[PDB]
Order: sequence, then C-alpha cells, then structure tokens
Amino acid sequence: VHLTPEEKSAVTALWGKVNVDEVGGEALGRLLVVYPWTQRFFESFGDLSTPDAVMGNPKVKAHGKKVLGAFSDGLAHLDNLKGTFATLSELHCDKLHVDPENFRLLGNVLVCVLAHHFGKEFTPPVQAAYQKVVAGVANALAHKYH
Amino acid sequence: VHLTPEEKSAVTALWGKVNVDEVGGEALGRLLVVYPWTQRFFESFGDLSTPDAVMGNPKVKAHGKKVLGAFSDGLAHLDNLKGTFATLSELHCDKLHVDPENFRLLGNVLVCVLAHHFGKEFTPPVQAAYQKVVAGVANALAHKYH
Amino acid sequence: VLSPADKTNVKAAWGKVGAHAGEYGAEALERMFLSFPTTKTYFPHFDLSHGSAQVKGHGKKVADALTNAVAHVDDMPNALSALSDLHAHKLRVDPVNFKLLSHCLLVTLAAHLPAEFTPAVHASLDKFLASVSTVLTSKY
Amino acid sequence: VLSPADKTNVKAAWGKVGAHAGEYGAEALERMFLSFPTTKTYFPHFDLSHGSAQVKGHGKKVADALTNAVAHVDDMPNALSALSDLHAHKLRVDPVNFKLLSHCLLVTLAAHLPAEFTPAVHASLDKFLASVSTVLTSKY
Ligand code: HEM
Ligand code: HEM
Ligand code: HEM
Ligand code: HEM
Repeated sequence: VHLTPEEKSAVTALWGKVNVDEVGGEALGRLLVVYPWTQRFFESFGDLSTPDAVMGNPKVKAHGKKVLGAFSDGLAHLDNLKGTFATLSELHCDKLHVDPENFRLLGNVLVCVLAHHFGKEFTPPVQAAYQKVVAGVANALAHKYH
Repeated sequence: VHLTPEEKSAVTALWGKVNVDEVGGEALGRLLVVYPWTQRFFESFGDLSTPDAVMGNPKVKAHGKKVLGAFSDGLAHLDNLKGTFATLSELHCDKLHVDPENFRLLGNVLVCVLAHHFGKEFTPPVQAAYQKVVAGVANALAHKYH
Repeated sequence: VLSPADKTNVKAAWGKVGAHAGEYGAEALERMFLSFPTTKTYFPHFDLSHGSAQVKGHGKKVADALTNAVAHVDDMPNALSALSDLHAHKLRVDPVNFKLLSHCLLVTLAAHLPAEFTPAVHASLDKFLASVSTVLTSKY
Repeated sequence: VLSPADKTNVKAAWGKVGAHAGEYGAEALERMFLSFPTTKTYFPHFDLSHGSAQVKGHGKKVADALTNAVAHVDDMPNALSALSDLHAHKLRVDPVNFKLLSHCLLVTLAAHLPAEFTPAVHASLDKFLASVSTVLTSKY
C-alpha cells in the first residue's frame, strides 16, 4: 500500500502518542463484544460472558498489547508489509484458520478506538491514511489464503 | 494461488469443453439478475428489467464473450495473474470504480454456470480447483486497490 | 422479504430434491470442505473421507432443516429458533461461512437440476438461503 | 433483532447528537469519500471537496433519516420503505457501501461522544446501522 509523504507523516505523528499498553486490548475487547463469533478463538482467555468482563479480562489486555506490537511493526515497515506478517499469516491462516474478514473487522475496530481516544485530532484525512494501513495489514496477514 | 499438477489438468480439461461464445454471457446475465445493483454499470446496454430481457440482450452476450476471453487468458498465466490483469485492474478500479467484492460474486456465478452445464462432471475436486482460479482472478483485478 | 414468485420457485426446485435431499446436503458439505478448508475446523472430529457415513448423516439433517424452512417460509425466525441458538450461542459460526455453505448448495442444485436452475430460480434460491443465513446468524 | 438494552443504548447515544446532526452526518460522508474513494461515483452532481454545501446539506438529510429511524426502531421496514426504494431501485447502491458509511458514522460518533461510545453502545450502534442498512437494501 502507498501512503503519500504527508499521509505517512500524519500516521506516525498520531501513532507516537498511542498508549501501547491499553489501545491494543481496547481494540481486541471491542472485537469480542461487537462481533461475538470471534470469541470462538479465545475460550482459553476465561470469562468473556459480558462486555465489562471482556474489557476487564487481564488476558485480553495482555494479548491486545501483542496485537498492537504487530501494528507498530507494520507502521515501521509499510514497504515490507507481506514480509513483516509472514510468520503471523501462517499462524492465523494455516494453524488458526481465522476467516480473513475478521482481520478487516479488527482493523476498523482499531480505527474506532483511535477516533474515540484522539477526537478532533483523528481528522478524515488522517482516517483515510489509517484505512490504507489496516487494509494493508489485513491483506498482508491473509497472504497464506492467497 | 497454487494449483497442484492434477488441479491444473482438471481445470484445463473442463475449460477445453466450455462453449467460448455463450458461457460468458450466461455468467454476466445471472450476475445482473441475481445481484441487480450490478446493472448500475451496464445502463448503456438497454433493457435489463426481467431475466428474459437480460439473457436476450445482444450487448450482454457480446460483453460476456470478452469477460470469458479474460478468464481464458488467466487460465494460461496462473503463475502471474497480477500482470495478466493489471490493465483490467486499472480499468475497473481507477476508471469504472467497481467495488472489488463484485469480482468475487461474478467468480462464484461463473462457478454456478460451469456447474449447470457439466452436471455430475463438475465434482468438488474440480469446483475446488476453480474456486482457487476465480479467487485468484478477483484478487489480481483488485490489486490496483491494494 | 421473498416475492410470492421467489417462494413458488423455492418450493418448486426444492420439491424436486425430495428423496435425494440427504445426498445433496452431503455433496454441498463435501464441496464447502474442499473449496473452503477453513470450514473443516467446525467439524474437527468428523470422518471427512469421500462418502463417509457421518457426512451423509449430517447432510441429511441440514437438508431436512432446509425442507422445514421451505414449509415455514413465512415463519422462519421461529421455525429455526433452536438452530439459531446452536449456530450463534454454542458453535459461534462466523457469518461469512453461511455465504460459503449457501454458495456450495447453489453449485449442488445447478449440477443436479439442469432444466430447473434458470436465472430466475437461481435468484430465488440465492435470496432464500440468504434469509435462512440471516435467521441462523440472528442471536448475536 | 435489536434488544431492549440495544434500543435504550441507541436512543441515549443518538440523543446527544441534537443540533450537530448535519455536522456529524456531513463529517461521516467526508470520511467515507476520503477513505473509500469508490463512493464518490454515487454523487457525481456534487462538489465533494472539504467545506462543500451540497455535502453539509446531504449530511443533514442522512442524519435526519437516522433520528427518524431511531424513533421508529420497532417499525423500521415501514419508516424507511420510501428510502429503501430510492437506494435499491433508483440509485442501485452496492450493499458494500452501507457497511462503509456505517463504519464512518461509528468513527464520527466515536470522535465526538467519547464518554457515550462504550463497548456496549458501540455494539448497539453497529447493530442498529446494520438494521438500517438491511432495510435500505431490502428491495434487492
Ligand atoms: C491485523 C489483525 C491482527 C493482528 C495484527 C494479530 C496479531 C496477533 C499476534 C501478534 C499474535 C501473537 C503471536 C504469538 O504469540 O506467536 C496473535 C495471536 C492470535 N490471534 Fe491474532 N491478530 C489479528 C487478528 C486476529 C483475529 C481477527 C483473530 C480471531 C478472530 C485472531 C486470533 C488470534 C489467536 C487465537 C491467537 C492465538 C492466541 C493464543 O492462543 O494465545 N487474530 N495475533
Ligand atoms: C472476474 C471478473 C471480471 C472480469 C474477468 C472482467 C473482465 C472485463 C473485460 C475483459 C472487459 C472488457 C474491457 C475492454 O474491452 O477494454 C470488462 C469491461 C467492463 N467490466 Fe468487467 N470484468 C469482471 C468483473 C466486473 C464486474 C463485477 C463489473 C461490474 C459489476 C464489471 C464491469 C465492467 C464494465 C462496466 C466494463 C465496461 C463495459 C462497457 O464497455 O460498456 N466487471 N471487464
Ligand atoms: C443453511 C445453512 C445451515 C443449515 C440449514 C444448518 C443446519 C444444521 C443442522 C440441522 C444441524 C444439526 C443440529 C442439531 O442436531 O440440533 C447443524 C449442526 C451444525 N452445523 Fe449447521 N447449518 C447450516 C450452516 C452451517 C455452517 C455454514 C457451518 C460451519 C461452517 C455449520 C456448522 C454446524 C456444526 C458444527 C454443527 C454441529 C455438528 C456436530 O454435532 O458436531 N452450519 N446445522
Ligand atoms: C444509513 C445509511 C444511509 C441513509 C440513512 C441514507 C439516507 C438518505 C437520504 C435521507 C437521502 C435523501 C432522500 C431525499 O432527498 O429524497 C439519500 C439520498 C442518497 N443517498 Fe443515501 N443514505 C444512506 C446510505 C447511502 C450510501 C451508502 C450511499 C452511497 C454510497 C448513498 C447514496 C445516496 C445518493 C446518491 C442519494 C441521492 C442524493 C441526491 O439526489 O443528490 N446513501 N440518502
């Protein structure tokens, strides 16, 4: 995926102020709450019965932290997205058999979470830049299905 | 998009027998009937108000023939579908602005047509080989969006 | 909703299945498992060998359930209420997989109904299986 | 279907839009045009640039329809019948595009109502916009 120099500059500027410890778990939590079929894949994580349980779950938060780590890698290597996600693609595709549709859902949940935290700063031009990233990450993570 | 040596033979054997002058039109026809919103791109084509009109339309059949040409040209270049379809990618993506999801729907409608014309001969082993081809054509047509 | 023509076409084409319903279910399940291997993970302990009795038996139940849904075509949300809770609450089936089975049931009908699978009937069956799919994914 | 909890959630959240309906509606269209440029083709007769009065005007109609739909939550098929007819028959809007606008409405609401946009309300709002989108593509 091709970001313009201004887009790339705006994306990085926003990502710098993301709380690497909470945002990942907020995205992963909302996925499990909003698209409950995704819970099929985290039965090991314990109580996911209610929204507040899912968002309170220490394992959802700790896993979220790893999920954001992988987006940070992606941002750092936008010209090598397929490679960055090669190991995670064979994990999610060959071993877990997650439908690549859910990759795109998590991405859009991530965008909602960034919008919810940054308010006026998350402008439409900034959103458009981020919708190219998460689409790129989704396509990259789905390589083992292609 | 990796077809095994037997998958490529099953795909080739079947394709050889396809009536090159009708199957295209049948695929594009059923797309317009089953997915009406698709007629939006083919207002230049005249009467599309009923199934019979759609299948009877000389421009539908004339156009169906050009679509099946592009599928034939993909089946002879399975190892590089990005390059076979990068001309047609630009057209549908930058010029015509077709949402890439519709490439998938035409793919599956063509699979339904091949199923209608060959009967028992279109076994799952053969369908499964074609699902890889249509998914591959769709992914390559959509590449000027990635 | 489904036009009174759509129901007539669904009741016409599915009525012709009749006895072979059990065998078409099995073929549509085989078709989905081969075309879309992600679906196999919902059946981890199944014998998925070609013409396995277990798949024939499951193709039977799916086929019977669709038969029921044609008979309660005006009353599907309540006909398939227990089947909704199963697919949604217990099994957590990804909505996407319903479009995959629905498509593989279309390929199976076209391959078994040469004269009967006209564009019109195709569109009606498609709309029908989309309706069943909406009900089965409804309890999220 | 939407639950008592979900209706409560949508009425509470959408209630806080108030006089900003047109502003929110117009921001959501702008987000959709910039992020998903394929949507720009449905409005060829509009200036789609930032600050556009056609977009602000259309934003207001879109948001007003949503307020109307919130108020007819238990009776949406009939409330949006006319709108479904415009979107399905006349305009022929690709159902994919409703997902894209729906995502941008959630993003807009997320950016403007921080305290309101909890996980539970996010889930309710998403369900509601899916329900709106289903009715607006019902005449397909
Ligand atoms: C861009 C989207 C996504 C990213 C970046 C992502 C990233 C990751 C990462 C970094 C791991 C940990 C790798 C390891 O420890 O070896 C992981 C594990 C996992 N992911 Fe994802 N993921 C994504 C989407 C999804 C979705 C949509 C699902 C399911 C609906 C999913 C299910 C899982 C599961 C089940 C695990 C293993 C968890 C465990 O057993 O402990 N992922 N993912
Ligand atoms: C596998 C999927 C598809 C293939 C292989 C395909 C292939 C083609 C080909 C070969 C042409 C002729 C280009 C030329 O003569 O220069 C064409 C034109 C076109 N395609 Fe597609 N296409 C596909 C899907 C779609 C879909 C889904 C739509 C719309 C929903 C679409 C809309 C068009 C339109 C509007 C034209 C121009 C028609 C005209 O000249 O009036 N295509 N496509
Ligand atoms: C038209 C669509 C579908 C129909 C009519 C249907 C119907 C049924 C029926 C009748 C049962 C038997 C349940 C019982 O005995 O109470 C069942 C079970 C099941 N269905 Fe479906 N189903 C559909 C789609 C799907 C899809 C798409 C999947 C997965 C990709 C799926 C996965 C299952 C599983 C895992 C079971 C339980 C089997 C077991 O005992 O291990 N279904 N379904
Ligand atoms: C929740 C989703 C939506 C709502 C509530 C909505 C609502 C409306 C309303 C109220 C109108 C004007 C009715 C009138 O003036 O008579 C309208 C017109 C229109 N809508 Fe939508 N809409 C939605 C989604 C979409 C989407 C996704 C698209 C395209 C991607 C779209 C394209 C249009 C177009 C082209 C018009 C015509 C406006 C004009 O004539 O300039 N709508 N919509």
